[PDB]
Amino acid sequence: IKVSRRRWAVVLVFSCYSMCNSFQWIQYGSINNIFMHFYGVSAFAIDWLSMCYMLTYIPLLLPVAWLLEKFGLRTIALTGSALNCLGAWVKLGSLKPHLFPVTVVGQLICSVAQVFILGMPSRIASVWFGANEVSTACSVAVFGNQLGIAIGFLVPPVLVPNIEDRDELAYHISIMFYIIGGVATLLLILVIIVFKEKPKYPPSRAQSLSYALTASYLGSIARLFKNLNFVLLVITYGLNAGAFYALSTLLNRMVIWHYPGEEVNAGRIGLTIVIAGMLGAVISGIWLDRSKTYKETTLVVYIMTLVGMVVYTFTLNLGHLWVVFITAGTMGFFMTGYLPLGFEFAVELTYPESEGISSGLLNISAQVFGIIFTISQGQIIDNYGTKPGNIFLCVFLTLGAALTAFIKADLRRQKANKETLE
Ligand SMILES: C[N+](C)(C)CCO
Repeated sequence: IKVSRRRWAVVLVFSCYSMCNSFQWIQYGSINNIFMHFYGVSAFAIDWLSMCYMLTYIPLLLPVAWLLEKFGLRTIALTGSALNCLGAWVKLGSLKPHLFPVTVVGQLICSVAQVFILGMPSRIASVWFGANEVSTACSVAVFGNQLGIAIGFLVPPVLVPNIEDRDELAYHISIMFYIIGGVATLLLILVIIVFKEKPKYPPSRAQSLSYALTASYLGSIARLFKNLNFVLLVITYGLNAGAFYALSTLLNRMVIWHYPGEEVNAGRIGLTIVIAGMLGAVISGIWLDRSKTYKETTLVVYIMTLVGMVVYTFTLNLGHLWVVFITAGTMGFFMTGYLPLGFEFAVELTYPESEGISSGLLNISAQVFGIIFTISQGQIIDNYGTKPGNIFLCVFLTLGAALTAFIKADLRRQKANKETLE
């Protein structure tokens, strides 16, 4: 058993094109106010580009899990990157006001690329890393996806100003499409040369035993719903992660609703939410490494998310840009930091079930509730304004906060750990 230098190269290249793919998810959402003008469509149409990532994940996750089990790690890496690259190049042919379905086709291809991407941050961690480095590698791969949202918020409004000239607008969006298409192609070329089917030597004793050994997905998902505590977590995780998806997808229509212009700052706020959550996730992760208070920390963070969501809901109105930056970062510290926290707490209640099944069902719950939230809050924003849409998120987070309080600390991994110790 030996570890290899290439393990980091695989992580960064995956994290780079996972960042690239998550760039394309919010690519339209981060500059939603302008893509409305370019294609001449209503708001609900553009969020579907971010929502088609969410709608496609639900039915195709199980077939993609089947593909990974047969064709291995590398083919999913190539297929995810190639579809991300192909979807990026397709968007070049959509640079006209009358070619909106073309970018939908391209975004669907990128959305079909996501199921090959979000499923294997933890999968790469087990294949390439030793036991102590799995949690470090898994975080970096996941934070790469989050960094894509942050970079996908900051960059697109810098490249594309708000201009009503259709032809100059087509010119700037082309540059973003060219860079993202160029970056995806470069990453695809990198994926071809650095990704390998298997390491040279097994990286850990756990991985070596897996290779030496070598239940089903249908059986695992069936037994998981027996655990009431896990069922409660899935509903609450979807209530929180789905709220973040709706908040980030609709962030343009609310920040620019009260602040005309300020597309570049609205991207920074989106970056601030994601970046603060990245800092908040690390703090919570290290805190759990010493305290192991998985239930108490999760409930406090969920409550702090509710207070963070409530405070941002009522501070968005006064019109002070800096206070919106502070509370969005304060909310993101807990709301975005909960996203990796929920996966860690899910393994607590589901050990020894594999992380893939637990993360996948939480991912489905995030997609399902995100779509419900995005559609509903989108209709609430149009019909009743931005604050009721945010309060609508607060109500479900209040329900999520109350529901998490009834979750019992059935930390079966902790029981298993102390059983091995004694
Ligand atoms: C998971 N993302 C936020 C990257 C897209 C929605 O599924």
